[PDB]
Amino acid sequence: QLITVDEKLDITTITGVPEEHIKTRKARIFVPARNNMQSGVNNTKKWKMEFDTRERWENPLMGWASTADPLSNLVLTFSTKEDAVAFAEKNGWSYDVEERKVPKPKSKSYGANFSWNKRTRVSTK
Amino acid sequence: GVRTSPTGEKVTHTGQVYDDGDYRKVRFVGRQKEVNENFAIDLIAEQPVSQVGSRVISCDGGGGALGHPRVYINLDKETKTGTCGYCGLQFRQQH
Amino acid sequence: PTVKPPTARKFIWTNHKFNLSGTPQQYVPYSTTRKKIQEWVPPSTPYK
Amino acid sequence: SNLIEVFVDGQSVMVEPGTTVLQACEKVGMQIPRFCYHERLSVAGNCRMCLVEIEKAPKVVAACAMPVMKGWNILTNSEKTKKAREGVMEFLLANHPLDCPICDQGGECDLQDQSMMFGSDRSRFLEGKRAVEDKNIGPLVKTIMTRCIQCTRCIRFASEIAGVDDLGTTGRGNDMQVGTYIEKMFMSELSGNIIDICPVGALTSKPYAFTARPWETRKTESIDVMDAVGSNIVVSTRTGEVMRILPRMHEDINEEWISDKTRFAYDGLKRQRLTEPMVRNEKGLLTHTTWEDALSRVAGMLQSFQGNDVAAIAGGLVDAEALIALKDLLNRVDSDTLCTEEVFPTAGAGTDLRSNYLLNTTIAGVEEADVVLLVGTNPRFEAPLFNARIRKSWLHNDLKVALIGSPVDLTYRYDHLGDSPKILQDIASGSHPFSQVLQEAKKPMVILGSSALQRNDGAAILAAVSNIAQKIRTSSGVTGDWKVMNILHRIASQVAALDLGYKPGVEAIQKNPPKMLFLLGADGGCITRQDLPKDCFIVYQGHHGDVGAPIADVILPGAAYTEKSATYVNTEGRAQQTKVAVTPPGLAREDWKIIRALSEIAGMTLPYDTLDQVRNRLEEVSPNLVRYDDVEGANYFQQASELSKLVNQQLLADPLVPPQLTIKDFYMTDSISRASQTMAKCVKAVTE
Amino acid sequence: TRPTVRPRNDVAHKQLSAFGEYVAEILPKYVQQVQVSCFNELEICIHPDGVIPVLTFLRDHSNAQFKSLADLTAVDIPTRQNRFEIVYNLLSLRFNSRIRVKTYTDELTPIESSVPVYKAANWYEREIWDMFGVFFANHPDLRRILTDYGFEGHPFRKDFPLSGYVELRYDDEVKRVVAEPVELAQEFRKFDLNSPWEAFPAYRQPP
Amino acid sequence: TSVKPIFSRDMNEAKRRVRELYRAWYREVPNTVHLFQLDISVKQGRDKVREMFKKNAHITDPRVVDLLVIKGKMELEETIKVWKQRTHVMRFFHETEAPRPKDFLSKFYVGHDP
Amino acid sequence: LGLREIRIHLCQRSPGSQGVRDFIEKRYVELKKANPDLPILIRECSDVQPKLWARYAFGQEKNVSLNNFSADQVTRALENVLSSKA
Ligand code: SF4
Ligand code: SF4
Ligand code: FES
Ligand SMILES: [K+]
Ligand SMILES: [Zn+2]
Repeated sequence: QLITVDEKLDITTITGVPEEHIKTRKARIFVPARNNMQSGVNNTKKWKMEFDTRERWENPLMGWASTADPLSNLVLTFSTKEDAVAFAEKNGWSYDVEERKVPKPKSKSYGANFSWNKRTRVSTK
Repeated sequence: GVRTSPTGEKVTHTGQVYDDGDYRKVRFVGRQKEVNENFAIDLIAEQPVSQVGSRVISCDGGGGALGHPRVYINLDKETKTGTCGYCGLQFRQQH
Repeated sequence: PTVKPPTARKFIWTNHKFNLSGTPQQYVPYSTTRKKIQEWVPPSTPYK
Repeated sequence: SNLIEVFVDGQSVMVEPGTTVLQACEKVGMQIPRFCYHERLSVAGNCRMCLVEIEKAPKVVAACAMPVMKGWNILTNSEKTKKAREGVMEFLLANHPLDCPICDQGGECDLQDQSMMFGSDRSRFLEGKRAVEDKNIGPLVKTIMTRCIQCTRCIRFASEIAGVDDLGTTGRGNDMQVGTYIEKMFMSELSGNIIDICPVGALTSKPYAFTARPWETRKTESIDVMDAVGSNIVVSTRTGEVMRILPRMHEDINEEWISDKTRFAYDGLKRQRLTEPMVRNEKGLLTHTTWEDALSRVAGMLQSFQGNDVAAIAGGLVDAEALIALKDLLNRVDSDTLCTEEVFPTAGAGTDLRSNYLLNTTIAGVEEADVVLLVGTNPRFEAPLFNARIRKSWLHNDLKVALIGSPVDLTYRYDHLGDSPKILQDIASGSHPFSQVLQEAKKPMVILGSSALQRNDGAAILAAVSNIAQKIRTSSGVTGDWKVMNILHRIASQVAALDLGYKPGVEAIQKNPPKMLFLLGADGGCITRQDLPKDCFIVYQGHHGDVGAPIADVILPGAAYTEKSATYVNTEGRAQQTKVAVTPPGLAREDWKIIRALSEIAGMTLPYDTLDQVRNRLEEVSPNLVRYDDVEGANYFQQASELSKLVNQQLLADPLVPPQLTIKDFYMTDSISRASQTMAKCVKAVTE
Repeated sequence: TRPTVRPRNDVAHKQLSAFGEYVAEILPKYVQQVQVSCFNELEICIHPDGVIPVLTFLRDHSNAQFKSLADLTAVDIPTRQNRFEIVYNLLSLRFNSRIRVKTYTDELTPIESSVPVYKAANWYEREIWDMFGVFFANHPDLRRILTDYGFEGHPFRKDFPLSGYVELRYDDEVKRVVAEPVELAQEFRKFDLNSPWEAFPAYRQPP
Repeated sequence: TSVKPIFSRDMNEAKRRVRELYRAWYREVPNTVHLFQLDISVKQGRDKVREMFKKNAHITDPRVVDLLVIKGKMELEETIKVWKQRTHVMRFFHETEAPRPKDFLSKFYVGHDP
Repeated sequence: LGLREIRIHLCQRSPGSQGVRDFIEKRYVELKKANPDLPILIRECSDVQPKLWARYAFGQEKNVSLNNFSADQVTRALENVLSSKA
C-alpha cells in the first residue's frame, strides 16, 4: 500500500556529507565548452555538474599541490539540464545553470571564393 | 656546472637553491643536499657537430631500437646547425 | 665482469656507494622547481 | 518551404538549399572527419579527409564542399567511406614526423585522434620522410613546420579573419611549404588564434611550450577582462597554477577567437604581485604587516573623516562586487565621491539612462548593419574582437565603413572622412556627402569610442554624435526596433561602474581634494599626490604593484580576475561572471571581502556576508547586473538627445587621435599586461 | 573467422532470445524489458515489485532452474530519477546458462529482500546497503559490512568523493586514533582523457 | 506523490519510532560510559545524544525519518555489542579539532573559505 | 539627512511598468532639468516589478513599489521623495 508525501525531496541528512560541504558550496551546471585546440564535438554532448574551486597550496616537503577540499575532483554527468538541477536540489547544493551553447548554423559555399564582384573572392588557395 | 649560492648551498641543474632566509634548508643540517653533478646541458654541448653531405639527415639516437623514435632533420639553413629534438645531437651540411 | 666487462660511460659512477640511510650522507627530498610567483618589492625611498 | 529532403544513412533530414553534405550529417549528430575544413573559414577542400560515399554514386565526394542534392543518401560509414579515410590518413602520416612525445599538440591533436578513430593501426611506408626548415614568425607562435599537413587553415584565417595577406604557400608538389617566403613576423592582434586552428603541432604557443599536457589540465570557464568585449575564455590550470588561456565559443561575443593580449598576458599574473598587507613604517617605507593591523589603520582614518573628505577611484579591472561594496562603505560616511578613471560626459542624461553609454546595437548586430560610422576610435586595438566582427560583415555583407579620426590601419578598407571633429556637424547639417549615405541606409550604426570621450570636449563630441543618430531615426527609413547610437568601451569595469552610479572620471576628486583616498586597483595615474593635500591617507587595494601601490599609505592585496568569482559588464551591457581558477596568492583576499571586513572593523558593517548576498545587493542597485549572459535592452534615446541639447559646448580644434595608433601601443595597457614578460617581448619585436 | 575478431555464436543468441520472451510471456505483470547482448548475455529488466516472484520463478521453474545466485550488486546512475540499478546474476547448472535480472530504486524506496530465494543474497544486500544506501525490507540482519564502524555516507555513490571526508591518525594527547577532516599532501590529479572524436557510430544516440 | 513507505505511514507514526530510539539511546549512555571506560559523564553523553537528535528536528518526510531511525538503531547496536571501540564512541566529541570561529572576520583572516 | 540618489527600476514590456514608461517618456526630461545634480538612475530589466529606490545621507535607502501605477501616481511617488526627505 502506497502513501502520500507531498514535501520536496531533501536527502541532505541521510547522505552523510559534512554540513560545511552542503551549504557553503556552489555547484555549476553546464555543458563543457569545446576544447578549441580540436574540432571534435564529442565532449559537448552531456551536462556536467562541478563545484567551486578552493585553495591549493604547496606541500613544504616536495612542493606538491595540497588541498583540503574533498569535492575538488567531483564531476557528475547528466543527460539533461533538468536531471542535473533535480540532483542538485535534493542534495541541498545551491547551483548556477549555464544554458547550452550550440554553434550557429553557417552558410558555406565553395563558389563564393571566386566571386565576380564580391569581397569573398580569395586571393590564394 | 654545479655552482654554490652565497650561502654555500649547491645549485641544481634546474637552477633550484633555497634562498638566504628560507627556513626549508634546515632539512639539510646534519645531512646533505642530493645534487647530480653531471649536467646534461653541458655534456651535450661537448659533442662535436657532425658533417653530412645531404640536405636531410635522420637520427635515432644510436643503438637502433634502443635509441629514440627516428626523426629527419632539415639542414638547409647555413646560419645554424640542425639539432635532434630528442637527443640533442647536432648536424651540419658540408659546403 | 672479468669476462664480459660492462660498457664504459663518462657519467657512470667510478666509486660505488652502499645504502646510505641513517647516515649524514642520506638523501633528503626537496622541491627541484623554482619559485612560481614573484612578489612586488616596495621601493626603498619615502615618496608619499 | 524550399527545404529539401536528404538521407544520412537512410535517416531523412530536411535541409536548406546550399547546405553541404558535411552540414547535413551534423543535423543527425554525425561529425564527418576533417582537417582543412573550418566552419568559420572559407571552404578549401584540399585535405580530402571528408570524402564520403553517396549511394549509387561511384565517386566519393568531399563532404565539406559538396552541396547536397534532394534524395541523396549519404553513407557515412560504408566500406567505401571507411577505405577513403584510411587511404587519406595513410598519406597524411607518410611524411609526418615521429614527434608526439616532444610535440606540444600530443594528447589534444586532431591528427592523433582521427588516426585512432578513422585510420589504420600500422604503417607500410618504407621510405625516408620529408624534412622542412622552420620559420620565425615572431615571439608568440613557434613553428615546427615538418609537422605541417598543408591544410591552409592558417593562410585562410590570416587572410579572412585577421585581414593580413602575409601567409601563403611557396613551391609546389610535395615540396610545397606554408610560410611568409621572406623573413616576416605575423604580429597581428589576432595572431595567436592560428595556434588553435592549426590541427597539428606545426604552430604552437611559445610561452606555453613544454609546460603541460592536455589531459592533466583543469578547465575553468571564465571571462576575459583585458578589454571591454568580455570574451569568453577557458583558464587552463594544473596543480594550482595557471598554464594558459584558451578561447571559449560564444557566437554573440567573440565567436571562438581571443585577442593576443587576452591569450598571452596571463604571465603577468606571476609577477609584481601584492601578497601581503603593507603599512608605512616610521621611516616612511612600506613594510609587511597583518590583516588585523592594516585594516585597523584604515578603519581609524575612516572613522575620523566624513563627506567630501573621503573619496575612492575604481580602476579598469575592478569587479562589480567590489564596486558596490566600496560604494556602500563610502556612502555610510556620507561620501558620494565614487569615481572611475575612465571619463564619460555627465552633461544631460549623463549615466541616468543606460542607452547613453552602451553599445546598444550589440556586437552581433554589426552583422545586420549596412553602414557603420566609427568616430574617434581605433577598434582594432580597443576591441580587437569587435573589429574582427566588423571585418566579418565587411567581408560577407559588403558593409560600408567610414571613420572620423586618424587613418589607422583597420585590416579592411574604409572611407576616411577626416579627423576634424567639426565634420560631425557637417554630416548632421546635411552638408557632407556622407550625410546622404546615412539617410539612404536601412540599418545605420554610429559607434563613438570611449577613448574620444577622454578629451576635454567629450561632452560636445557625444552631443554632436548623438545629434547625427537622432536625425537618422527622426527621418525614418530605420525601423523603431533598430538602435543607431553606440558607445565602444575599452575598460572592463566601466559599464558596471556606470550602472551602479559611480561618477565617471576624477573631476569630482579634483574639485574637493579628499583627506582619505581609496585606490581600488587604480593604476592609470589620474590622481597623484600633487593633486591631493600633503597629508592625504591613500589606501591601495589591488593585485599588482604598478602605479597606485608605491604612493600608498596602506596596501591591501586583492585577487586578480582569475582568482575570484566576480561580475563584469561588457560594452553591450551584458553581465558575465568569472570563476575561480586558482586562489589569490599569499595573504591576498577576495576584493569585496576586504571592504566588508573593513566595514566591520570601522563599526559600519555592510549587510552581506556571502557572495550570493552581495549579488543580491547588486540586484537592488541595477537589476540587470545579475542577469548573466543576457543583453538587456535600453531605451529613451529621445530623452537623452533632448537633454544633450540644453547646454552647448565648444568642439576643440584638436583632431581625433586615438591613444593606440600601431600594434606596439596595443600590448601594454593595464597592470597585468604591463607586468607580462611576454607582452614585453611582443613590444620589443615590433619596435626593433 | 578473422584472427583478431571475437567470433559470433548465433545458436546461443537464438536460444537466449527464445527464453527471454518465454520469461516475458509467463511474468507479464513485472517484466518491462528483455534484451540479449551481442556477446550472448540475457537480461530481464523488471519492476521492483517483481523481485521475489521473478527470482522465485527462475530458481524453481523446471525449465529455468537457476539455483545459484552468482552475484548481486548495484550501479549508481545519478541522471536517473531512480538512480540505483539492482543487478542479479544467476547461474543454471541444469541448463549451463546464465541470466541477469535488473530492477531499480531511489534513495528512499525499499527493495524486498531476496534472502528467502537465495541465502547467498544476505551479505550481498548488506554490501549494497553499505556502499549505496539502498534499504532492503525484511532483511534478517541489515547493517554495514565493509565500511568502518560509525562510517557516514555510502562510498560507491557517484557523488561520494574518492578520498571521502575524514581520515584517521594516532593522537598522543588523547592516546587513541582520531578522525579529522581529510587533507591531502598531494591532491589526486583529475585527468580529462576522453577524445572529442566519436569512437563507436553503432551506439550513437539520436540528437 | 504516491510512494512506497519504509515503516511509517506518516509523520505521526515516524515520531513514535523516533521517541522509541531516543529512549533506547538515553538508557544506554550509562552503560556505554561504564563499559568503554570513558572519561566523560553520563550528562555529557546524554547531551551529545540530544544534540544528535536535534540536528534532524526539521525533517518532515516520514521516509527520511525512517531511514534516520534505521541508522540510529544500527549505531546503537554497534555500541551495545562493543563492535565499536572507544575511538569510535569518542568520535562524536571531536576532541582534537581546533576551534573554527564562525564569524566573517575570523574566516577572512585565515583564508578564502566562506 | 538629505536625498542623495534616486533609482527607478522597470520592465521594457510588462504592463505593470506601463505607467513608469509613460512617466519617463513625458516627465523625466523636465524632472532632470529641475534637479541637474541629482542622479536619477533609470535601469530597465526584463520582467522586474517596477520600484522607486531613494538613497539618503549615510547610505539609508527606502524603496516604493510602482507596480501598476499610472503616470500621475509615479509623479506623486517621486514628489513625495523629492520633498518629504529623510
Ligand atoms: S602534430 Fe599530432 S601526430 Fe604530429 S607529432 Fe604532434 S601530436 Fe603527434
Ligand atoms: S601550419 Fe598548421 S594550419 Fe597552417 S597549413 Fe600547416 S597544418 Fe594547416
Ligand atoms: S575537410 Fe573536406 S577536404 Fe578537408
Ligand atoms: K596547433
Ligand atoms: Zn637523436
